[PDB]
This record gives sequence, structure tokens and C-alpha cells, in this order.
Amino acid sequence: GHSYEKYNNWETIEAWTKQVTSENPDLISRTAIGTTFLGNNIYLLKVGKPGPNKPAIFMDCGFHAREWISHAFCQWFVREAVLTYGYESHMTEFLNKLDFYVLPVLNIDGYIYTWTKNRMWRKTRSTNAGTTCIGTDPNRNFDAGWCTTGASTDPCDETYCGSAAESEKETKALADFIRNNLSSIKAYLTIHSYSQMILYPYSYDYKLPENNAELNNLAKAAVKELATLYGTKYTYGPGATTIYPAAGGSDDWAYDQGIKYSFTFELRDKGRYGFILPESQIQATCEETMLAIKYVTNYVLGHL
Ligand SMILES: CC(C)[C@H](NS(=O)(=O)CCCc1ccccc1)P(=O)(O)C[C@H](C(=O)O)c1cccc(CN)c1
Ligand SMILES: [Zn+2]
Repeated sequence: GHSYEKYNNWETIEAWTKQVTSENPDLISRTAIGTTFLGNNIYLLKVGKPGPNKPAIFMDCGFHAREWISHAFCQWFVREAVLTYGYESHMTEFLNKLDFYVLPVLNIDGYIYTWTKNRMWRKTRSTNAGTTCIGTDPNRNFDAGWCTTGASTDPCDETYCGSAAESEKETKALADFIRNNLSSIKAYLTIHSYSQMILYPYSYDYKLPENNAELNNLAKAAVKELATLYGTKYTYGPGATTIYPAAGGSDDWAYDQGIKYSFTFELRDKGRYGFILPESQIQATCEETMLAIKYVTNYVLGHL
């Protein structure tokens, strides 16, 4: 069965998306925004108190298959939202005023592969013409300085940028959805691990975002808020200089679409366990991350 303090396989996460929605129809609606290469359903949960023309924040998890704490966080977030609505003042206000679009797992095919065959798989599972090598790096696959830096043009490599921007059904589906809802989406949050960082644009180029000063101030405050809970220390800054250049990222693309608050989170840890973060750290990791996500949400709502 499903547990919020264990890593859950896709079959279980899928059943959870149906169950948590049916149990909370006044706060959650579920849709599918497309299919993966292997025909799995890309679910999206709209979390919020339904109402006319609300603003929104979009958050996805599970871009990269092996980053299991990412998938776990999106699930943790949804329960927090539904359990505390009506009781905790901030979350109640948040869900009254805006919607969270939560995409619990983007790269489902890769995630399944980490359960069935290879725990360290990263990419999608699409085939590539002319080779036996499988998969594209979804975070090199967006139309932002596409494949110009930090990306490989070889399908056998972990950072393969694809045959073209949005070549993958999964990234096409996410981009299609965001382009369809640009008028409402005010922030884009994409959850990864590990390294304990908050990153903002740019990553495909060393140029800085117009609101670089604001974004730095926001990230600084969010990492400060995160640390209050368990003392976990994050670093933060523009992607290119804070970790390394990587073109074709979804956060840079979202930002150049007009979404001025765009962030990549890298959750625990710092390398001791890396991608294989113990299930015993799920609760603490998710709890402290919630504080940063809520701080950002509170700020965004004050800047519509
Ligand atoms: C541990 C964590 C930092 C992940 N890095 S990773 O798994 O070791 C990347 C593996 C491929 C690679 C190996 C060697 C050099 C460059 C790339 P990530 O979540 O996958 C980092 C992410 C990405 O590479 O897509 C990233 C990097 C730079 C900027 C951004 C923000 N768009 C996001
Ligand atoms: Zn990642």
C-alpha cells in the first residue's frame, strides 16, 4: 500500500492519485495531460479551493528517475495541503486564493525502470534512431538555449538533449500545459535531488535574469526559513554559477515564458547517500522543504 514515509512504485502512486482525489473532491481534481513514451498516464493534481479565475503555482517532481525524494515530496505536499486546510491560516489562505498544479511524476517510464532494472537510471526510456541507446535527459530537452551548453548530442550519454527541443512526449506535455495557462501561472517550481540548493535562472547562459536581485533575496529568505526546522543548510544562486551550466532546462524555459518566479530545488543530501536517500529522512526532508515552498508561495501571493 501507499505510505508517505516510504518510496512508492508507480502503480502505487497512480492508485494514490485516484484515491486522494476521490477523498478530497473539494480540494483536488485530477487530470491527465498526456502519455509517456511507454503509455503511462501523466497525472496532474489541481490542489486548491475551486473558484473563478484564480492565479496558480506550478510544481513538478520526478524529472529525473533516480531522484526518489523528489517524487516523495510532491506526495507529501498534497497531504499537507488537504489535512491542514481550514486549520492552518497560511495554507487555508493559499488554497483559497490560488491553485497549486502538482505534477507528481513527470518521467514515469524512467521511474518504473529504477524500480525494475536500474536504480541509477536518469533519462526517459524512449528509443533513439540508429542506436540501441535509450533515453533523453528531460532537463536538457526544453527550448531554452537548447543543446548549446552543458548538453550532449549523443543518445548514449546521460545529458542527451534529444533529437530536438520537446522531442519527448513528457516534456512536450508539460510545455503544452504551461503555454496553455500562462495567464494564471505565476511561479514555476521543479523538484530535484540532491545537493541542498535553490537555483534560479540562468543555466543555459551566464547572463542574469532581469529580476536577479529579487530572486536572490527570495531564495536567500527561503533557505533561511528552511533551516529553522532542523538546521539543514542550503546554498543558492543562479544555476550556471551555483552548480554548472546546463542548457534546455525547464526552469529557464518557464522563466523566458514570462513566469518571473522560477526555481529549481535540490533536496537532501550533500552526497553521503546521494540519490539513495534513506526512507528515514523522507519526513524531515519534506517538512523543511514545505517551509521553503510555503514561504515562496506567501511572497508570490503578495506580488500578483
Ligand atoms: C545531484 C544533482 C545536482 C543532479 N546532478 S547529476 O545527476 O549529477 C547530473 C548527471 C549528468 C552530468 C554529469 C557530469 C557533468 C554534467 C552533468 P541534477 O538534479 O540532475 C542537476 C540538474 C541537471 O543536471 O539537470 C541541474 C543542473 C544545473 C542547473 C539546473 C537548473 N535548471 C539543474
Ligand atoms: Zn535532477
